[PDB]
Amino acid sequence: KPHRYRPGTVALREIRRYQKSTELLIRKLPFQRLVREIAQDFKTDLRFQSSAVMALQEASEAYLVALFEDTNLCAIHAKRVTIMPKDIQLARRIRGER
Amino acid sequence: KPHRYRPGTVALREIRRYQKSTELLIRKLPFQRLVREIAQDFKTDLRFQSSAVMALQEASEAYLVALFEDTNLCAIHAKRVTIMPKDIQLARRIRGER
Amino acid sequence: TRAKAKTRSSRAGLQFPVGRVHRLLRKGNYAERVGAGAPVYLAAVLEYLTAEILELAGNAARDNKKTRIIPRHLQLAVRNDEELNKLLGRVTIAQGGVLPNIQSVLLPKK
Amino acid sequence: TRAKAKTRSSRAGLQFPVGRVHRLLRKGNYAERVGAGAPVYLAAVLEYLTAEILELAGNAARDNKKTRIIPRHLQLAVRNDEELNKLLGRVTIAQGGVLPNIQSVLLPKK
Amino acid sequence: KRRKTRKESYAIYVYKVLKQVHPDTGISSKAMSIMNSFVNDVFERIAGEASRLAHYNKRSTITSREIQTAVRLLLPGELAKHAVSEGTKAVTKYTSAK
Amino acid sequence: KRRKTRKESYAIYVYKVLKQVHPDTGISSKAMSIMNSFVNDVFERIAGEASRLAHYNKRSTITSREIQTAVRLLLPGELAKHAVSEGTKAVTKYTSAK
Amino acid sequence: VLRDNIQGITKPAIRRLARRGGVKRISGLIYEETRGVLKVFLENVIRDAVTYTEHAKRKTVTAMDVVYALKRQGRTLYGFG
Amino acid sequence: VLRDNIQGITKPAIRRLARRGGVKRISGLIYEETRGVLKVFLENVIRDAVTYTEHAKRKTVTAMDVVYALKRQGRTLYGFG
DNA sequence: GCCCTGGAGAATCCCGGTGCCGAGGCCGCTCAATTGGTCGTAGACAGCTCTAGCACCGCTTAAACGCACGTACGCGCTGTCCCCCGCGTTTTAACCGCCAAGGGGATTACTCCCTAGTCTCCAGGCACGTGTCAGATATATACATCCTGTGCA
DNA sequence: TGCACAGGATGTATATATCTGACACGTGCCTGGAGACTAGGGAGTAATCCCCTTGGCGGTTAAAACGCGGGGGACAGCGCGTACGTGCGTTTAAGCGGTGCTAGAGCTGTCTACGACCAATTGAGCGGCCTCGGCACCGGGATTCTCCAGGGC
Repeated sequence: KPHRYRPGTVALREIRRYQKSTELLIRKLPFQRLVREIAQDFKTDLRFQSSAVMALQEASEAYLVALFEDTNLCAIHAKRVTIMPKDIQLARRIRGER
Repeated sequence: KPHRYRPGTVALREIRRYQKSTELLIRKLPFQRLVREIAQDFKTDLRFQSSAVMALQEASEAYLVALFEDTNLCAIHAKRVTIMPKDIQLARRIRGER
Repeated sequence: TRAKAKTRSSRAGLQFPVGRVHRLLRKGNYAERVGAGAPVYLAAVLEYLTAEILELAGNAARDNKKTRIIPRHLQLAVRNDEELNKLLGRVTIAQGGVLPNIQSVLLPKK
Repeated sequence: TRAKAKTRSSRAGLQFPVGRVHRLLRKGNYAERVGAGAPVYLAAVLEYLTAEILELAGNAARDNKKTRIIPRHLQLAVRNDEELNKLLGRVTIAQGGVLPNIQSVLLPKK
Repeated sequence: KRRKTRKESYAIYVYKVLKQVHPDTGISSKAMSIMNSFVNDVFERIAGEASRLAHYNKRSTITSREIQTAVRLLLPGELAKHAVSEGTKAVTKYTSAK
Repeated sequence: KRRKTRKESYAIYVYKVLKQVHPDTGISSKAMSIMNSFVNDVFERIAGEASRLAHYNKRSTITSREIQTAVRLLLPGELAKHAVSEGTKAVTKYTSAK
Repeated sequence: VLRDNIQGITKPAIRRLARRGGVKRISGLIYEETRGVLKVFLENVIRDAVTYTEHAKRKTVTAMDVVYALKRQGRTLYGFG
Repeated sequence: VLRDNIQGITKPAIRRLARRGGVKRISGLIYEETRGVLKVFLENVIRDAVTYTEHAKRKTVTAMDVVYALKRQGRTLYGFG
């Protein structure tokens, strides 16, 4: 009988790991393609500094992480442990983004 | 025999009435005594312009009404119709005040 | 002899005061120098934004059968228009009240 | 002969540049004039806040057996100190990470 | 017989604009005070953004295009494009006049 | 061939303060960049508030008093009282010297 | 010297505020929480306003002191100058 | 021309972000919601950064443009100048 | 027995007359905006250098993806009970109208000292080199932890 | 028969050795900060006025406080089914390292036209001052909404 951790052990291990580390969590080339594609709609033939893309990714990831913390609070408020789109929407509504 | 409305009819009526209206909902003299008491701790023998006291009351009531809107959303999120201190605390935490 | 004086607002076709906006820019610690077209542009923008808010507020006042705009009508204009409500999102309008809004789950189960 | 030059930072007993702060105040479009004590006061305050952050960050670096402060140590310092966390409440420190916080309702049952 | 000091406001220009958009419509003094603080608020927002634009680009002068970039930054979308249209039309008309 | 144009930072001053508080601790280039941006940000906040203070009171000059009031408006509690003590001490020493 | 004036923000007053906020049903524990929240809010605003008053070397808190305090805390208020 | 790059923000990446956010369990509908949220955020920030870039008459979006846009949206970033 | 009308009863709205006080128009007047020149420097522009951004390409492997399985979590349903709503009564103090005193905000005048401006001079600070050591990277090991089966009170 | 260790597998914290590149320090030089003045106006100060804040007082009534059913909503429990977590094998593109090319960022030198400034002039805007009509208010009747008690399917 092969070893299996129970459903939540590896999740908590991941939480500890990624709250311990600081490296970016999105892949850099996919994120850069996303940025360039979004910027295409505002002006054609735009160039980007490497540091401009890195600053965009730092900010985007900090924003998404803080949003996930608020979302986790809203999911716990409803006596769940599973974050859901309604949690995300409530968090962004209370923040004043929707 | 005596006529009774059911529990929530008059609450909805009051909601409609106070959302139609615009007048302040706290009593002026208690609010003013509160303001002067709070200011005692910052500086003694302070005087207040009547318009300063009124601006404070407008700001305070606007703040509390928006806070109760967010609290109502938090309570509905947890499948309730009753706002609770934990709903207020969640709203203020998501806003970034506590 | 000197020519007849024309306000810069009249030259620009504006109701807002270009000369006053110019002086407020010059004495406002914004930059060392203020170009000639900056007050014209800013006054035109201010007049346009005023016109938007006042048009929606006059509509709101007529809807309540009033011939005189009050803060309630200003608030109803601002919070009902999406972009004005985004512009004035962190602003409290005194005596404005709130938008009538009851969450649907609170209504009676009819 | 003129006197031997002495920096204003040394007269105020500071490490932060009083003269450079004075220049940045004069050329920052903050007022028409800048008093002589304004840059001194501002350099003292900037130096105090810097020393507070650096003290906490050096503690945090030492608590990881590191000798060089890194963004992670700065972030730990700021988010662990209550008033610094309030001052930098809407600031994002690049490569700073987050604080190790797990909601207790998520932990396994004993 | 001490005449009060002169206090400038936009009230007369707000009243002219109102008589343009709604000829048979007046305005109370409280609503006019709100409109005055709105004009002042937006003036300060646009002027501050133009100021820091000029500083970012190491310029000494606030020009029509600094005002235009500030409008495009601060106003939401359709508001921004109609405002840019009004502003450039006014600057063109003023330049043609004198 | 040609040296880059000189770009002023607070790095040497932050490093002197660091050698005061932790004589043996160093700092990375990224952490120094964060410290430099922090100093610039705090400077901008305090100077903006002092500027506004001078404007509200129809003054032409930013003085120690404006700076101190800006510090009391911007810093929370204990940070504010300690910063005020540092500022008054530095100004007293500066005027007693020359 | 004033004392215990927060109780002057009565339970019906808090209920009226929550009605304007669209709230239909109110826990009995909401009122003390609301008083604490309002006291914290007023303490912040009034501290900033009195700082402005002291800087102006005045002894009277003005509507402009309140408006500047509110604007500094990101709660701009129209209708008081 | 680039197309469909938001799917480059993968489910494992979103899960890693949620883990750093402290989330233990993620509903399967979170990933599209999060991609939309990230797209909206990036659109606001990049629109402002390109506004700063165009005002300077550059064709290259700079780290400083991004920092200024983030600051204008009340999301000050340290570490990029 | 459960549900649909149908009147009571309460609340809200719609009309109309009153009256008042604030919006709105008007009148001096003064001070700030306009006119008309002068000037000096900020910025527009052209040319040039060379940084770094883009593009590509091969390879290695870390990460993504797709799938299977099971379990624990979300969610619906039920029941209890208690706590909050609706309402009638009694009490309290807000509110309003008025009067009066004087604290202090606001203004005026004046005078001086503090700051801008200038010019000269040099040293603090920046860019650039350079070397070594703090930290990043294996690497093997000693735990620390999770999980299930098992023995047992 | 449900509960606590045994131990095994797994993961992570922890010495230990290599190595390298980024940090810290030294050097040269140049530009901006200091020193030494002068000029003028911003502001510190004193005197004065009046207004508007505070304090009081008494009458009226709206509103708060209180108490009392009672219902309906909060919450706890329970069951069930599915959807998410874990792990495993396969695929795929990210990352990395190099090479190459040129777009455009960044700097520099010219020069002009645009804005500050200044003095004279005057009308636009402000305070003050009436004054009437839009709105508040009050009362009364019409309409709508809520709700439960009984008639009917």
